[PDB]
Amino acid sequence: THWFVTQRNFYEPQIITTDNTFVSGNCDVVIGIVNNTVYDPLQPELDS
Amino acid sequence: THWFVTQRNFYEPQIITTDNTFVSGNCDVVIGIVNNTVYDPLQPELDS
Ligand SMILES: *[C@@H]1O[C@H](CO)[C@@H](O[C@@H]2O[C@H](CO)[C@@H](O)[C@H](O)[C@H]2NC(C)=O)[C@H](O)[C@H]1NC(C)=O
Ligand SMILES: *[C@@H]1O[C@H](CO)[C@@H](O)[C@H](O)[C@H]1NC(C)=O
Repeated sequence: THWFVTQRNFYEPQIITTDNTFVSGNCDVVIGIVNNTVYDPLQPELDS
Repeated sequence: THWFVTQRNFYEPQIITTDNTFVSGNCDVVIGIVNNTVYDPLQPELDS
């Protein structure tokens, strides 16, 4: 029901964030890519 | 003409940032160092 990121060797999920991820290129390149709402921890801290 | 940071074993350049570089000391102690702009993502993000 919800996507997470975990270390490969012991199941301990976390929210998918721009601190837990990095970017290259665009979605039409990766074969088997998926849609997901990636948290940017700066946006609440700019708005509030 | 421009300076990039890239992974050692496959050329894939990135504009040099505070997310890709760490800091120590000052520019006098290093040998063969050069001047270039470091992109700080936070200045556009605060000013937006
Ligand atoms: C991820 O979401 C995007 C939209 O944000 C999907 O893009 C659609 O792709 C279909 C097939 O070509 C088009 O008919 C739609 O018009 C597109 N939507 C928009 C808003 O442009 C994309 O297909 C989704 N990918 C996955 C794997 O779910
Ligand atoms: C590299 O070697 C040249 C001599 O060929 C010297 O002039 C230059 O200052 C050296 N640069 C660094 C970073 O060591």
